[PDB]
Amino acid sequence: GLYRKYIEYPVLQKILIGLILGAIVGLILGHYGYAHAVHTYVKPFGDLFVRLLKMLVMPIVFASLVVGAASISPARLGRVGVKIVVYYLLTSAFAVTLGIIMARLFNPGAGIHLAVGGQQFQPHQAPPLVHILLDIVPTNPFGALANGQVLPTIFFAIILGIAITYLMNSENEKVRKSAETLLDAINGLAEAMYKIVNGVMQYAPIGVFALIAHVMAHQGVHVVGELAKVTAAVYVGLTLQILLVYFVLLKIYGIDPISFIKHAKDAMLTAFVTSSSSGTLPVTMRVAKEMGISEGIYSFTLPLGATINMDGTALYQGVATFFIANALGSHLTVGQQLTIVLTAVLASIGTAGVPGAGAIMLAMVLHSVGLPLTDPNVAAAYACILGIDAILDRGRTMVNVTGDLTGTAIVAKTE
Ligand SMILES: N[C@@H](CC(=O)O)C(=O)O
Ligand code: NA
Ligand code: NA
Ligand code: NA
Repeated sequence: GLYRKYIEYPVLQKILIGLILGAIVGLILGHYGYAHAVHTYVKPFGDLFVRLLKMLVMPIVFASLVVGAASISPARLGRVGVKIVVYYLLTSAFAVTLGIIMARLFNPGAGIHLAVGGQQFQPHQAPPLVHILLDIVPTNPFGALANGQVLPTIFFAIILGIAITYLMNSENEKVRKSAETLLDAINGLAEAMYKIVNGVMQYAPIGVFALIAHVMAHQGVHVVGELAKVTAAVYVGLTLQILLVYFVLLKIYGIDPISFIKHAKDAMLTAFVTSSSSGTLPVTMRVAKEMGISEGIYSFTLPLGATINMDGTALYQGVATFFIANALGSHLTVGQQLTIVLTAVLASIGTAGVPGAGAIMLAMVLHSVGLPLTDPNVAAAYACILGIDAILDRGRTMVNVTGDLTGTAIVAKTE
């Protein structure tokens, strides 16, 4: 009885109730010194929610790209393929430098007290540029899928989808029949994961309550007291300028920006709370069909950008890099400035759709400039931003969904 009424209630309204209620509970318990109780009991519910999101990432990226590539003729795929990737990279480059310019302009936040605390080990070492490019080709298609390789999975999935299109045009009857059966089985898998995503989203209000309450109990209230500069800079930076960057581009091509945000408003809110771009992928598909985009375009452009187009994460890479540098007191000249821009674009590509990938992947960007994590002072500052990661995680996922959706609208208008 009561279980049913909990279901028909709209999902988005439930999340805001959980997020707001979680905020109140965390502050009260933290003030009375019950943080230890929250860590032992409340936290495990939040941990389960995170593990559910990581489960869906790989079965959905492989299946969606195979179906997306197989639904476009090879001639049309080349034209849309080159245009979508160039938009993705250029906005990524602009996103990194946008954080760079105002980080110098805004207060760097050098003044901070640090303690050794916990230390990270084995800092991520950057291989030579030729080596990371040759690793896109999977030496074992099954091994890359099982061993948590994302970039090789995309490379193999796209080729497999293109090869199926050639088979469905073959003269032999047996070849066509077997090619259709293979595509249907993969398509059925892709549709199944969308149903599981809806099922997981029903547990999200409980999961968001645990994750949010845990933050303020330990250190969440400290954002206003200290480190207000780093949290304000990303919010004044990532949210504001990039949304109007979308506004001007749509105006140039003749599309009204205010109509775009109204139709896609639900996409940002679901990405704001669940922290996963891949988890919100089915919602973006629902938005696209109502907007009027043809089926062939967004069926392929949207899945590809869920792992490639991540402007929010790229911006976050630049601002956090200076925060580590300012804490150490070191100074970076233009030579390190260029290296940050290049590595941040590469680093944003390597991240997956899981929420917490931003912090772990950031080791590549810092190591390129220097200051390895073996330094306890570097580790001390690095281990601190992990606490405020959850609050800043929400901003990064939100804009990435719009950045993916913005490109499809621009591209689809061209044809
Ligand atoms: N969850 C982000 C990635 C990150 O936060 O590192 C995204 O997929 O857009
Ligand atoms: Na981009
Ligand atoms: Na990525
Ligand atoms: Na994205």
